[PDB]
Amino acid sequence: MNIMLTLLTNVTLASLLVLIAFWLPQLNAYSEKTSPYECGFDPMGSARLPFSMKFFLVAITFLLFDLEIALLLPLPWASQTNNLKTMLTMALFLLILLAASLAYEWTQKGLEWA
Amino acid sequence: MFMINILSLIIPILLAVAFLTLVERKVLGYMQLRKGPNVVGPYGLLQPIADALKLFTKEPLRPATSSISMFIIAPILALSLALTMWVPLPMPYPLINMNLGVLFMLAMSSLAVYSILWSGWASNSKYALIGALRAVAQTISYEVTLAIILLSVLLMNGSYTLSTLITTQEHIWMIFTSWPLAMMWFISTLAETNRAPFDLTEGESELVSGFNVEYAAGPFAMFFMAEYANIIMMNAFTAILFLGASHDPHTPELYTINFVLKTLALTITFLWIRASYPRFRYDQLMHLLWKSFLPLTLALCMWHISLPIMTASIPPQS
Amino acid sequence: MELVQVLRRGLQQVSGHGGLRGYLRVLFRANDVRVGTLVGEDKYGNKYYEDNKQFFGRHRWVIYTTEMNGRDTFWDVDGSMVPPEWHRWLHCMTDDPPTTKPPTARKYIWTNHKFNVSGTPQQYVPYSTTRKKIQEWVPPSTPY
Amino acid sequence: ASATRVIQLLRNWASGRDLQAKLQLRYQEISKRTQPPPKLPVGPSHKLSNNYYCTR
Amino acid sequence: SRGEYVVAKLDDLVNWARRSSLWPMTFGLACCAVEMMHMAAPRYDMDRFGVVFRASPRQSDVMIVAGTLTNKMAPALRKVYDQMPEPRYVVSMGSCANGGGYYHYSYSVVRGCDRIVPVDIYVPGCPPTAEALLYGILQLQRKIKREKRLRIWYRR
Amino acid sequence: MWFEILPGIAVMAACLFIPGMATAHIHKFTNGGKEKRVAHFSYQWNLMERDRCISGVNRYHVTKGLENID
Amino acid sequence: ELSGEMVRKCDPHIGLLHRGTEKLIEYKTYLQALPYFDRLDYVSMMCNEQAYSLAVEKLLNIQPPPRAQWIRVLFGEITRLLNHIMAVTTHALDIGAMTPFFWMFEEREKMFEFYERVSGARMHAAYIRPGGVHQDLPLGLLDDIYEFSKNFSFRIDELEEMLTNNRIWRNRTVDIGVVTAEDALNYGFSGVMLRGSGIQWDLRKTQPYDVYDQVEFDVPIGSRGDCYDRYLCRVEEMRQSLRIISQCLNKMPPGEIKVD
Amino acid sequence: TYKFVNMREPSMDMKSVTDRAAQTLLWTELVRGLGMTLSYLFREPATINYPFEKGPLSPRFRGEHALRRYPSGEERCIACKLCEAVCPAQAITIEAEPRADGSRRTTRYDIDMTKCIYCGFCQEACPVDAIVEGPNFEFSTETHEELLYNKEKLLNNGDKWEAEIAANIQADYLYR
Ligand code: SF4
Ligand code: SF4
Ligand code: SF4
Repeated sequence: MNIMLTLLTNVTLASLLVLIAFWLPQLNAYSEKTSPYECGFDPMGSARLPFSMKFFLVAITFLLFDLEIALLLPLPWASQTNNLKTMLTMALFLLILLAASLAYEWTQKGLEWA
Repeated sequence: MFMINILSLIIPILLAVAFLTLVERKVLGYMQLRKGPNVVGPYGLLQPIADALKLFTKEPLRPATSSISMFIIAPILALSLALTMWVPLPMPYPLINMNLGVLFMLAMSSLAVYSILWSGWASNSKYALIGALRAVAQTISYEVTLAIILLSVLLMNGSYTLSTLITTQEHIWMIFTSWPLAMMWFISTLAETNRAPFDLTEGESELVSGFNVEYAAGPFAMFFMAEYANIIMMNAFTAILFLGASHDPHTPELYTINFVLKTLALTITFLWIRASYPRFRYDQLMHLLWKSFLPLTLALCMWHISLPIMTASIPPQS
Repeated sequence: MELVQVLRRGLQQVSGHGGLRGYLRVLFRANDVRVGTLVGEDKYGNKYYEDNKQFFGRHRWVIYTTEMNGRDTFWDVDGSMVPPEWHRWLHCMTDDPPTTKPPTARKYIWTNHKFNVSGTPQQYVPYSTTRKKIQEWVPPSTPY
Repeated sequence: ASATRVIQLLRNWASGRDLQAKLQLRYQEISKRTQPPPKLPVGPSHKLSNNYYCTR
Repeated sequence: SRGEYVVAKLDDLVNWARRSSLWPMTFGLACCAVEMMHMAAPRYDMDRFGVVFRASPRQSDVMIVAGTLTNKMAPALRKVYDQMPEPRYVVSMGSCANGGGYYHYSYSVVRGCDRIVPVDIYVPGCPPTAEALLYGILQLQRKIKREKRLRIWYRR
Repeated sequence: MWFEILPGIAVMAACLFIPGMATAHIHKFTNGGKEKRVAHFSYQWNLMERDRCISGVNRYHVTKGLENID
Repeated sequence: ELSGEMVRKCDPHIGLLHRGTEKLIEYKTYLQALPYFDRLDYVSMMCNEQAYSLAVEKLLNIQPPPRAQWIRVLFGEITRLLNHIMAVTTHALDIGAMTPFFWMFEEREKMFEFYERVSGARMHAAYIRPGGVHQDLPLGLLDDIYEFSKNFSFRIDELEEMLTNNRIWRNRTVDIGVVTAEDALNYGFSGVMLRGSGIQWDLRKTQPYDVYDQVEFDVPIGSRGDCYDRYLCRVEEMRQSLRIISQCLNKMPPGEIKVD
Repeated sequence: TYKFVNMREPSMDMKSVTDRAAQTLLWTELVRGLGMTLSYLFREPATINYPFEKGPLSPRFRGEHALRRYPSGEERCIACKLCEAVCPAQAITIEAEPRADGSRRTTRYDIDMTKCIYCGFCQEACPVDAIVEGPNFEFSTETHEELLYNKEKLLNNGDKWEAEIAANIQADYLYR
């Protein structure tokens, strides 16, 4: 419950800072001031228009790489087993497969953008 | 008494961030043949207070196109997580002692990213959207390498418990055992905090102000405080992990001092790098982290898995 | 080692400004605590110092008076408070202080230099200095 | 410069050169700010004879 | 009274913070912007006074109009000024931004930024020296020091 | 010169030294002048719970030695 | 027009600083139009004066005195150091390298008072006028210029230490903005934009003016046309300017500074 | 007569290749730049303590304008109006009348510092050294109207800075 207390205190402190920020200063708002910033000129299109990702494949593969990182996390405890041969072979197998996937993506020009 | 401990871990950290702003300014100045803040207070010691008072007395503006809820939630998440990632740090005794504090730090950093994302998205500006997408690309590039390097260097620790790091380094710094991993981890921490040669989320010279371009007064101060608190916390993590310090159980102050000095040295090196190199292009950042680190991180992960088994030096589980 | 010499220089800087109180006074007014030879003092109270050991640009400096022309200038020190005769020496237009080479005395030269009085009631307000060009016709006062 | 020998050695090693030789800050090698009065020369047309403007 | 003393002390605290942490926006139009860069140069070091050149107008406190304000540029300057959160100040640098300078009688030059934005400090010169601009900014700090914003509120 | 940066570094050093010392002193204060006992595993927590009952005052820090037996 | 962050189309909109200089010149005498050129390139002022002065002198069918020409070249190359410092440091500043900006702008400050000590203005000196210059060099100016140029070489080498071999700087500049030699000529490029693509052309060598035919210097030539090669050309041009400045500081002739 | 930047092939000796690989992996040039800026850290900063320390200036400095007077105390300005005619910004406005003594004295001498380009052409054209750009450069005002100088403003300025203006003229007039 101590971690919950710490989280609550941090969140409350941050929200109190927000409250003081939004209620201490003298506020004078008008349409021009709150307009979006586009380096002094009016924006052409909406900022909510599609924004193409030139590294989409990199992200989709980062998904599986994060999966492999999740698979590799139990390794510090896995070294405490009596079957060190099998454990080591399986860990090196997972790492080799990760390297092979990275190599396949690299050679087939997947890490490149556009 | 636990609430007193929470306050004694949050308020001093905020003061340290405030004075780290001044320290960075003065270090950059003296490395640029200049003098940092030197008028406001003796040797500029009152500059952070003036900055904070100005920002919190400055009118905050709510953009007309912005989604208010996310626009306000993002700064809170950033600061709250920046203050929370100090909870498990062993200095020498951690406030909250977790068996898996390291994974807690990883998860807390992963969540903090959404602050930049939502701040950018909700800001509803082209520059803010570009900054948010750059933050996404940045976290795509470093997260895997960060986790792999951390796992490899913790393979000699025996567990993800942060306190055990002090014991593992009781005779020797772990940097003498994994200095390539130390270099890659340092660069990954630079990239993570949106810091030197990796200041792409903000991009002062390319994106005006990045994701926080539409933020002013208080919320901007909160994002700055969160950024610098993350800087200090990540440098503290680098200190405990590689630059271990002696801990006399009867005089914890010895460790605390050694730890603080090492963290200060690492932060000073962060500023040193900030005032010495040009900025990367985030395409080049992703290419570096995916094609020079990641293969090497995988190779060193294999090496640090095989080494304790081949040398009969597996660290204890407990 | 020479660190002892550096600390000795620091303590000498403390002593030179007339004790710790003077050291703090010069610290919080000019943000500089180094001592220099006193070239001279103008009638307004400003004191001009010199130290040729410093690099060009800091070998001459002025400590402004705390009161000038009925204005409290303890903190509101202004760059226009330097009288014209010391303006040459301070800005390195000459190597001769006005104490050594006095300015030529003219009766029309102000006997009391005034700082920038913008924002004060003594500020300059522009106006036309010529007289009215066309004179209107004054109607007679007698009826018809 | 008013830099100690240790600081000067550290600066020279970090830079890799002898900085105390070609200091950027100016101390005494500058020209004096009160120079003697000059006497500029006249041009090639400052003569009292054979100087009609139609020839130049 | 005790009320005035607290308000006066609070007003001094507010004024001191604003005047000692002035954040001009990186906004330079012409020749005067080059001399503005020399105020941030090591010799004069505007950062030494707390004056830090932020980029976004929303994170700035002063707009230093340094250069000619052409007609094509005037709407851009106004919108960038309007996006500055209050309290905001404008410092006119150079005779071009003061009253048109060399290009006063030009078909495409605004005769001073005063016709577009309210100006607090006018810095004369073509270009004003880096000290002249620094003098104007330090004069702006004094002007902020004489701001009785809360003190008037207590007497409204 | 460069030593003018030192005051700020020292202030930050004090601000970062406060957390650690405060935590250690609070742990010693709330655990009877001893390091706060860690309970990484259930065996350690069971030891802590038994110690609490043995103390009789519902506090684990107070330890009863050979004087308690017989 | 950006597809993500790839630049599909780049449309420069200019005229935000169009002050009508060319129209205003028509209403003012030739002397009154000289200060207008100081404001055209406000990073390289005295070079603009020289170009206008040469044009007027060519129409006037007059010749500036020998000493004035050397002063036009001595301050012509000091002006080149002013511009290349601004050109390189601000280029690096926009990339992200902020530190070299402050290092060189202190030297840029030292050269500014060279302008001020000879004319009375730090930037717009209006010193080079049709027929020579305005005033002769004040006593002790040549010595101070020598002292500055003596140590300025180290400043360039310090600049190169931070950028020339930095892999981050090379990644940001190598193979960026490559211009072919044929395209550069057709598009009207000149100066470093030509010599960065290998084109051997310098107007001080092929068509010398003033006493540029009496000074010796090397023209740096690029090989790939990218930003990095043009960065090396400008850095080397600063070094070659010091080579020219030393010759001007030793070949300064006696005489008047205005056509008699 | 020309030089090749770049255009330098690398040696492929195994020692040279190993040195290049060490540079790539251990970041030797990055540490080199780090050492460069660290050396710059321990230098003495070039900052001057303004306004207590002022930057170097010269007698030829062109600053705030001022109307000088003859040692007798009388104005030197004899309303020849060529300072107004030479002014490239048309900042000077001059009106003159025969004074009560019958001399050429201006009734209006107005210069808007908000239009002047600080060229000096005025002080160079004046045949009696009346209008002179003085040494003052810190005269910033809070309002636009204060920069539209009258004849009274200029005369007052001249009387205030005369000592310095004279000294500068004496120091520089031989070059003019
Ligand atoms: S005032 Fe003069 S220097 Fe400044 S922008 Fe205008 S023309 Fe250029
Ligand atoms: S100031 Fe000089 S040039 Fe101008 S009108 Fe008077 S006498 Fe003539
Ligand atoms: S300095 Fe130049 S612009 Fe100003 S009044 Fe004199 S001649 Fe006119």
